[PDB]
Amino acid sequence: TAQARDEQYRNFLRSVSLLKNLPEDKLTKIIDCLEVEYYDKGDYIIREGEEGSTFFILAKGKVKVTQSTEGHDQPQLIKTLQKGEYFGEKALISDDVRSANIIAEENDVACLVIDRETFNQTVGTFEELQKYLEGYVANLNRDDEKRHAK
Ligand SMILES: Nc1nc2c(ncn2[C@@H]2O[C@@H]3COP(=O)(O)O[C@H]3[C@H]2O)c(=O)[nH]1
Ligand SMILES: [Ca+2]
Ligand SMILES: [Ca+2]
Ligand code: NA
Repeated sequence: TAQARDEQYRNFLRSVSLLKNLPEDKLTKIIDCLEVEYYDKGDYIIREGEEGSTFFILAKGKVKVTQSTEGHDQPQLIKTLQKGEYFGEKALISDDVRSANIIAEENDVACLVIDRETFNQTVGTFEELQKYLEGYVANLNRDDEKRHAK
């Protein structure tokens, strides 16, 4: 049933520390509106420099983050992310183009995709969550500065 499917997504999303304290009604909005995208080894989920207005939660598999830096022809490997982590918030919070590539590291990667309106009405409205992601993005900014991102 729909209710059971919803309960399953609820359990997973509550396991994502970012969403652990979100009010039930906002979590429900995410559950109703999320979409799921699958990727295989090497597929670019996000490309650096592109417009983007969606937020991703990694529901299965691993992805790597690459980014163009000074003195390097090719994007450099910054980190990998795994199930339970997230990405894509920076373009929304900063009102910017995508600031790094996100690349599937293995087959059958699955991301929960949340569009801009849902993000703003859920994650952008719960003050505690917005303030947190802002600290997160500011930290990303400092990291970019350190490695001299192009
Ligand atoms: N700028 C930046 N983005 C990062 C870093 N590590 C992970 N990311 C993620 O990569 C994403 C690329 O798209 P975004 O919308 O710019 O949001 C970014 C972050 O979620 C980092 O060190 N710097
Ligand atoms: Ca699931
Ligand atoms: Ca920028
Ligand atoms: Na994360």
